[PDB]
Amino acid sequence: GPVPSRARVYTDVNTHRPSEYWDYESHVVEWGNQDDYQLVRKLGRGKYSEVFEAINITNNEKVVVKILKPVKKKKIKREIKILENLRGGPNIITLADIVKDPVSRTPALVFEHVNNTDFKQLYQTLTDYDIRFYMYEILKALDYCHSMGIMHRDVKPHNVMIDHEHRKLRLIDWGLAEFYHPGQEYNVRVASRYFKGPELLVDYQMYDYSLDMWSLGCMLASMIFRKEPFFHGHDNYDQLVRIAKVLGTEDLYDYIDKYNIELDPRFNDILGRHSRKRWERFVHSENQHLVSPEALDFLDKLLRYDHQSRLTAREAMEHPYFYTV
Repeated sequence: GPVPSRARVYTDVNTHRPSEYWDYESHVVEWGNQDDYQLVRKLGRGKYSEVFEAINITNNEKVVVKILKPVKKKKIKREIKILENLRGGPNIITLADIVKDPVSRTPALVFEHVNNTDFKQLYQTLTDYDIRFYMYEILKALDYCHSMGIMHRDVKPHNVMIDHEHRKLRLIDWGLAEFYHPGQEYNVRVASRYFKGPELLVDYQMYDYSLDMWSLGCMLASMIFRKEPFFHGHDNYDQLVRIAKVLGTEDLYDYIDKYNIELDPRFNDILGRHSRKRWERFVHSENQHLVSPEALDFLDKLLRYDHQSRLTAREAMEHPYFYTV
């Protein structure tokens, strides 16, 4: 069978905590009354959620309300517990209340207000310093949630709210997040296609916090190179091919041999043979003001097939790329 793996950092943080911390199924949710809130406008729509801007009528404060389509109770309980545990953490969205509609009884999570500058409008005005600053802000959130024994598992631009005017970053949508247990096999059907780490695409279940570091590297590559998404797969199998076209097929075979991963037969005719590309190739006139030797060295240390070889969030925070922040 496949070779077992464990996180290089915060490996046993959950093992040493009481069951109440990670045992979300046994968590007692106290569902409040939705009447304290009035819906104002739609902010976004997810697979099983709808997000609204709302007003708390008891204090005239704007809030964000996430209305959940209750397809699985275990998933709702998991998200709430994680949110509760992370509550107050740096750059983590803040759970304010848990409410249900007195009539439809549809579950809803109430968050402290979060503003978001449009990504296209931000993309054009971003400087090398802004990328470093915001990347450091996301690392604070990731090092914290990893230190709290949690993996986000859905790191992507749409889950990173940035209010550029106030220089505020919030990591949102903890609905796919999970508690890390050393040696636990996880479902690989997580994260958005473009941000899926090689471990998910090769069906290697014993992954850890390093999955979030791959996702972060994808966002950084798209930001510094002005190429959204950086790895543009058309399906989950093609996603691995788009990674292989940049990282090469040699290091992919070394990764699958190291962990004794059995590659699905669907890869045989599509992988091909690809050389490892130099990061400098993606540099052009339109993106050179965001690229530097430090940025490329940092990216090279995040975007590695081997999840064990990737920088941890704490190691990433000590990289020369962040000396100016």
